Amino acid sequence: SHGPSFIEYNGMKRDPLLDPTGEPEGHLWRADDNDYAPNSAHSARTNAALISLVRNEELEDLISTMKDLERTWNSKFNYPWIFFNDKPFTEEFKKRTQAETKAKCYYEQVPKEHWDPPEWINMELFRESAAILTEQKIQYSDKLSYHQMCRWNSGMFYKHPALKNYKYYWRVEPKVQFFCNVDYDVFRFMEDRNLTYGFTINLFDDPKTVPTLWPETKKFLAANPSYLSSNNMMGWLTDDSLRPDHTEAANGYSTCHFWSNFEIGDLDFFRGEQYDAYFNHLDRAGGFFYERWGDAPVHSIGLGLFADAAKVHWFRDIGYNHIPYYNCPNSPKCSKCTPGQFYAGAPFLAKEDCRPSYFKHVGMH
Ligand SMILES: Nc1nc2c(ncn2[C@@H]2O[C@H](COP(=O)(O)OP(=O)(O)O)[C@@H](O)[C@H]2O)c(=O)[nH]1
Ligand SMILES: [Mn+2]
Ligand code: NA
Ligand code: NA
Repeated sequence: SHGPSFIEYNGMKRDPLLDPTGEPEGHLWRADDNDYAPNSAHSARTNAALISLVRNEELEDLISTMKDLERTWNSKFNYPWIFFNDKPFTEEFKKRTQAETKAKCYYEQVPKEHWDPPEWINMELFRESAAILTEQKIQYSDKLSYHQMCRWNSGMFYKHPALKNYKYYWRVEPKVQFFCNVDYDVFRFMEDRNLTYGFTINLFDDPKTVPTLWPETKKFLAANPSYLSSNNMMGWLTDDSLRPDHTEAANGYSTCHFWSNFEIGDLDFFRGEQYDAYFNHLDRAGGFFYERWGDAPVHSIGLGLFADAAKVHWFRDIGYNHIPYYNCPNSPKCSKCTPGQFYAGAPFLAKEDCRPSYFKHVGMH
């Protein structure tokens, strides 16, 4: 039912999001019988934050997103917002953001050492490969800042001092929508089940952004054979049954990834020996700059090799949109999205859904 449709892979045959979609099983922490007051010193909140790497110029789009996340979820639970930026935030940014939430807002700068390219990266080599990707890649002109952002999300956010006493994060981007009321504490849902990571959307990537990522990953694994987990996602990571030309073009990696603009995650996974050694290996290989390795494929590969796949969760009940893709469940808690409609735009977008592979090789849990 959740298998691939062919006409040429053409997306999912029958989207599970069409099924009546409710809450996960087990105990859930509710706002109506706990202390989730925004300024309570004895609240039911665990050590978690809503986080966002964002620019001053994206303020209006950030505010739209905050309104959705607050209305659907955080107005009841009042977890803090922590904003990150390589540059200082304006006073207008601080005032407008704090006005949209009863929770505490924090405003952090990314340190130069977590943002600047490392000393070993040759900037002339960067510029040469960037010019080629600019020429080849659809609706894409290269920016150094994009590479710095990918590297920051891949290896640096979990090392920021502001997050030292936090264990869980919910990553948020500007200009995204949330469609469904969520009536349980998602962070304590994660914590009580020892979950590592949560996603809403699962996509193919552009192989041109990651051609040596899998080769470099295999090198890392050969040097560290004890790191591979037993409940791993090798089948999903190496799948070639849906779009074999992607897997060939990315030299053994399917290119499928959790779409990282949305993430609910355990910071201590990424801080761990295995993942962080993987990041440092990739950092020294140079592909964050000489290629355009996204944090999504890097997170996805790291999770798929080093996490317990049983501890990765599809948040099917969180209605979500970052242009042009959707996770819209069939639930009376949702409005303003079409259940099971994966994309908005041209029909060639349908083939970008990788869930039929993920659900086959890993599952729908
Ligand atoms: N502070 C800062 N944030 C950035 C920069 N580049 C990207 N971002 C943020 O990183 C996330 C991803 O960037 P975005 O432009 O949405 O890329 P896309 O979602 O892949 O198109 C968003 O939350 C952006 O606000 C940057 O140079 N500085
Ligand atoms: Mn974005
Ligand atoms: Na309450
Ligand atoms: Na281009």
